[PDB]
Amino acid sequence: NQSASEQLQTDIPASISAMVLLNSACQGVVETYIDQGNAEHWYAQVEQNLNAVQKLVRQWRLSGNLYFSNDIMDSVLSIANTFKDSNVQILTLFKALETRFDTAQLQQLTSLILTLQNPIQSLTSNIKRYDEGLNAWARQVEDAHNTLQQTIAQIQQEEVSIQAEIIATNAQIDLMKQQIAAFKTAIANAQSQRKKGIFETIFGVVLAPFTLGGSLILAGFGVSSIVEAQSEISSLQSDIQSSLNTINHDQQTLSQDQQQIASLNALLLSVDQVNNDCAAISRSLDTLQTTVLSLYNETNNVVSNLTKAQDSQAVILEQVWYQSAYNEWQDILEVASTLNNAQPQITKAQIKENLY
Amino acid sequence: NQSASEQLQTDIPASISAMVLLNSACQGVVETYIDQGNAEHWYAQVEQNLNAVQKLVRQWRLSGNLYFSNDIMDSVLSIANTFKDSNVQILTLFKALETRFDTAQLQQLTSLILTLQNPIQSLTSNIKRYDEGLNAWARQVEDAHNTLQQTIAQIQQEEVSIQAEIIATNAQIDLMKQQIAAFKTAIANAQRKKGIFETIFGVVLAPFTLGGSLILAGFGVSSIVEAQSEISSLQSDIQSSLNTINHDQQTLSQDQQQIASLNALLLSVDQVNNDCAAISRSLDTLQTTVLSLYNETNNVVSNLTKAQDSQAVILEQVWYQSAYNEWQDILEVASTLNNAQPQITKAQIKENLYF
Ligand SMILES: [Cl-]
Ligand SMILES: [K+]
Repeated sequence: NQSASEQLQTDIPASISAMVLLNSACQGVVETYIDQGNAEHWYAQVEQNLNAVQKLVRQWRLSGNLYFSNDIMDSVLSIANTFKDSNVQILTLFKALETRFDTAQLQQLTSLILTLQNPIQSLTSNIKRYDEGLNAWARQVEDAHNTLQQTIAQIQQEEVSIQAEIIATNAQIDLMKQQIAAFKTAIANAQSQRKKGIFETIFGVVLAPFTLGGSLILAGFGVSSIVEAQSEISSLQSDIQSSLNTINHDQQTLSQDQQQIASLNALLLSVDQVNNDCAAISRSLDTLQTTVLSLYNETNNVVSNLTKAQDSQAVILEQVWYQSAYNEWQDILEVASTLNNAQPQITKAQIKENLY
Repeated sequence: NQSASEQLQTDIPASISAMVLLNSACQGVVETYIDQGNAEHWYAQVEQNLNAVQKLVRQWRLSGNLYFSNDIMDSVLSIANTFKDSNVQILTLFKALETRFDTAQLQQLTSLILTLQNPIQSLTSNIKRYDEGLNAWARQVEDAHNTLQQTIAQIQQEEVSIQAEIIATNAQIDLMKQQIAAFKTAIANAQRKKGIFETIFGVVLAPFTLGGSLILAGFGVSSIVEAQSEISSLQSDIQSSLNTINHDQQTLSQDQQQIASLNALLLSVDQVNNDCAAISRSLDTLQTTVLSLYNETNNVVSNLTKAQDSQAVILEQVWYQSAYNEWQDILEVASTLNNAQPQITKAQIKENLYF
C-alpha cells in the first residue's frame, strides 16, 4: 500500500523518537538518589546494585551517545541531499527522453539513479553497527536490572510484618509503569500531526520523606518526545501524582524506616525505562532496516527497467516512482534536518505529597 | 531613599537568583563523568575524591534543596498574602478614621497591622535556618574540593616531561572560570519576565578518535530572566578555550591528555563554592532588610497607638499604601518563580573544527 520512501517517512522519525527516549531514560537513572538514613545493613547491597546501573549509563554517555545516532542521522541526510542535488538534472533527462529517445541520455539518467545506492548502503551499515553496540550494552543493563530487582525482592520478602503495605506499594509502582507506557502510546499516535523538536521531562518521585523536607529516596525516570506534547506530559504528571498519593495513603501505618524498605522497587522505574527503550530502539531499527532494503531493491528495479528501455514510453513510466520518492525524501529532509538542528528542551518534575 | 518593601523588591529575587545558580552548579557536579582508561594507580584516588563531592551534592538534593529554599519562598508568600487578604479591611478603616477619629476603629486597624509581624518573623527564622544548613554543607564541599584539588596537583607534579602542556591546559581552565564569571556578571547587570532558565555544559577531554572520551567535565549556570545572548556568548567563549586546549595538547597521547585535563573536574565544584558564598552574602542583605521591615511595622503600630486625632492616622497610610503596592509586585514575582517549571538546555563542548 506504501512505497519504501512513503514507509520511511514514518520509520525514520520512529527510530529517532526511540533513541531520544533512551537518552531521557538514562538521565532518569542518573537522577535517582538514595541515602542510607537509619537503614540496616541491607542498604549496602542496594547501593552497590544501583551504582552498577548508574555506572553503565555514565559509560554510555562517556562513549559519546547523546539524543540519537549521528551516523544514522548523517546517512539519512546524505540520501536526502543526494535526491535534492540531482533532482533538476534527473527531471531534465526524463523530459528530454520523453521528447526523443537516445541511449546516451538514458545512460546518464541511469547513472544518476545509481548514485543513490551508496548512501542507502551506508545507512544499512550504520544501522547494523549501531544496533550491535546498543544490544551489547543493553544486555549489561538488563543483567544489572535483574540483580537489583532480586536484591530488593529478597529484602522485602524478609519484612513479614508489613507485607500488605509492600504489596500495595508495588501495585502502585506497576500502575506508574502503565501510566508511563500510556504516555508513550499517546505520543506515538500524535507524532505525524505536530511540529518536531527534542523535548524531555525527568521525573523525581519523593519517597520515605522527612517531615521538614527532603526524603531518603528520590526515584527518577525519564520520558521524551520529538513533538510538542504539553497536554500529554501534564496528564502523565497528574497520573504519577495520583499514584504517589495512593502510596502515601497505603503507607500511612509505616514508619519512615519501613517506608524506605516498602518503596525500594521505585528504584527500578528508571532502569526499567532504559530496558524498555533499548528494546523499542531495536524493534524500530529492525523495521527501518527492512524498509531501507526495500528502497535499495526499488532502485535496483528502476535501474534494471531503464537499462531495458527501448523507447520513450518505457523510460517515462519510471518517472512516477522517481517523482514520488523525491517528494517523500524532500519531506524526510525537512523532518531529519529539524531534528538534527533542534535545541533539546528539558524540564524536571518533582512529584511529592500533594494534599497537605 | 528606599523603604524596606522597596528594597525587598530587589533583595528577594536577588537571593532566589543566587539559589538557582547553586542548583545548576550542583547539576554540573553530578554530570561530571570520568572513566579509568589506561590510567595508573592515581585514578582510584581521583575517582574517590570526585565521588565524595558528588555524594555531598546528592545529599543536598535529598534534603529537599532544588532551585531555591522552599521555606524562605513560602514565608515570602505568607507575608505577601497577608497584605493581599487584609487590604480592603485596612483601607476601609483608614478611610473611616480619616472622616471621623474613632478609638475602636483605630484599635482594629492597629491589630490588622500587627498581623504582619508573625509572617515577617517567620521569614527571618527561615532565613537563619537555611543559611545555617547551607554553611554547614558548604564547609564539607570546600573540604572535598580541596582534597580533590590537592590530589590532582600532586599527580600533575610528577609528570615532569609534559609540564608545558599541563600549565597551558590549566591556564585555559582558569580562562573558562573567568568566562563563567563574566556570564554571571552580565546576568547581574541586565529585568524582564521571570522564570527558571538553566544550561548545563559538558566539556569533552581526552577524546577517542571514533567518539566519546575519558573525561566529561560538567558545569552549570542559570538565571531567573531569559539571557539567550549571554548564554550564547558563554558557549562561544568556552568553545574557544577548549579549542585552545586541544591545540595545546596536540603533542600528548590520550593517556597524557587524561592527566593534563584533570583540573577540569574542579570546574563545577568551584562553582558550588562560589555560589554558596554568594547565597550567604545575599541572605545577610536580605535579613537586614527584613529586620528593617519588622522595625517599620513597630514604628507604625506605635504611631497608631500614640495617635489621638484623625491627621495622625492618615500619616501612616502613606507607609501602608506604599508597602502594599510593593508587596503586590513581590507576590507576582514570587508566585512566578514558585510556579515556574525549569527551562533546561544542555551543550556538549567538543572539538568542532574538523567535522
Ligand atoms: Cl518539521
Ligand atoms: K506513617
